[PDB]
Amino acid sequence: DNHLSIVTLEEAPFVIVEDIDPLTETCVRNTVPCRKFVKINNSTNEGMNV
Amino acid sequence: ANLAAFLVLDRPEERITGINDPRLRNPSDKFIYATVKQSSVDIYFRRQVC
Repeated sequence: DNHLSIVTLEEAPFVIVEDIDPLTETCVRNTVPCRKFVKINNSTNEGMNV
Repeated sequence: ANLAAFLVLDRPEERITGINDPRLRNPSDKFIYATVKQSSVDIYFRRQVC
């Protein structure tokens, strides 16, 4: 049991997760990656793991 | 007394002593400052999470 899933909400000044820079790199240095579901339509529940 | 108080508060602003100045740490509409675009300055500021 190594991959311990962590749930996090972005509502307080303790998580400033933003988008990534499209410069052929993952993101800024010394930062761990995460993921979030994105809703396309109010009816469809399909969400890509960006 | 009011004239003396106005004279002793007549100082417009105090010159910034560096990056540790509290005025810069909390930018507002009364004191606006920014870089150009992507100067070695913007790259350095990107890695500064603080």
